[PDB]
Amino acid sequence: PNLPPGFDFTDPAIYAERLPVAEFAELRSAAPIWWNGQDPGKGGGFHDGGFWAITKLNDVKEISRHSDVFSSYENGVIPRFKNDIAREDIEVQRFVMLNMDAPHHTRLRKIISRGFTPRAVGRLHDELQERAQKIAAEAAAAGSGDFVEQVSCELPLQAIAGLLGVPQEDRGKLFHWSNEMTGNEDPEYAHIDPKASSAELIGYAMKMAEEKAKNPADDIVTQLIQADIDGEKLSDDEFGFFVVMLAVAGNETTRNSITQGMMAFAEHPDQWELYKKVRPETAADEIVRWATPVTAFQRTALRDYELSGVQIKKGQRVVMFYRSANFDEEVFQDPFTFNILRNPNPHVGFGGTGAHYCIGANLARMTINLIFNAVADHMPDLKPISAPERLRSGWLNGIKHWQVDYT
Ligand code: HEM
Repeated sequence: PNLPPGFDFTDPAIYAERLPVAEFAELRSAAPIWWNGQDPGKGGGFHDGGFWAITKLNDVKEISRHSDVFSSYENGVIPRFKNDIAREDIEVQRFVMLNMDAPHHTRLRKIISRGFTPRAVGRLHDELQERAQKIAAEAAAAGSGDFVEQVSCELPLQAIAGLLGVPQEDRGKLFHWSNEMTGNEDPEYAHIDPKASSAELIGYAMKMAEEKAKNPADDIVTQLIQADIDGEKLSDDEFGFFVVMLAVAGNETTRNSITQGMMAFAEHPDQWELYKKVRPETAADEIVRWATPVTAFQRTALRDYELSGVQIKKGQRVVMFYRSANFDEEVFQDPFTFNILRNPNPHVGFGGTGAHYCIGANLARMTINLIFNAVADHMPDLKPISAPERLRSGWLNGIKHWQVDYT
């Protein structure tokens, strides 16, 4: 393929400036599964010499489905850390469900599903609606400011807090910890210590579990820590690792969908007009497809496997570029058209279907629909003041800041 020498699709230096859309498109055309070699010292924590770049949606689906072969546990699913991260700090990720394989994953996911039933998520609708409206009214009253801080940031965190029944008086500290827990190599956050924030949140969560045991109530936390028919339940530490996971799975992901959804609307005025008029809930999936907040997650081959004619060898990493897959010309009609009515919309923003498919997908969609209804209600004529500031990360597609005029 026509790419520069030394080009690495996980290079945070790229994402600090842009999404490598042309480069992904080149791979889908010329080399849809392509060895992305990595130079000595430049492995983002992985010292294996590179990985297979996976760029087509059907290949992402196949990997995701064949979790018996393609492991989350072996190397974790984050494909890029600081180049000099200790192996121990990669392996500690195995304490959360995202980086577990069956049978351990299977047990935990069955327990955790208690928190993500249609009924459980539905119970959050009304409070998240009220919150969304307030957030939007407060931003409008400010006149202008940072859209990320004023509009995108709070609702995802309030969704997590509502799900867990976190007391109001505890939400400030919970949000502070949660906003420091996703690693990046952005100079703006170089002083932050994810390890400390994570240890604090796990302490808080474990205390919550021990209290809920003594004082059972009708809520999600009680359901998680009380034995089901099979005696299955989260132990306190497992509850702690569940909360830590949510702090990093359900926070910057939804936040970035909201910011980039609004960026797409700013760029596509006809779609924004249509949105304001009919408020189509299909908008949430097109926003997730367009935003692809997780650019890539990886897996490791536990055995040799032939994927679309390419021999993947035992021990090798495959990196699923959801950002490429979501613009796959073979799956979508006019992928580079932003169409809030797209239906069906079989995007892989929430992963390929399979064992690890995003458990929060419907919570995320509801969050997105509620905040954009609020933005429509309170700031229908908002316009950007300056360009978004992107996050320096090799796997998260983030917007740090974006100045907008709500009037
Ligand atoms: C637009 C926002 C979101 C995006 C783009 C997103 C994306 C993803 C992706 C790509 C995965 C991995 C899927 C796979 O490997 O097949 C995932 C897993 C997960 N997500 Fe989401 N997510 C979002 C919102 C949320 C929310 C709001 C929550 C809960 C509050 C959540 C909780 C989880 C959890 C717990 C997992 C791990 C599931 C497992 O390993 O079994 N996510 N998400």
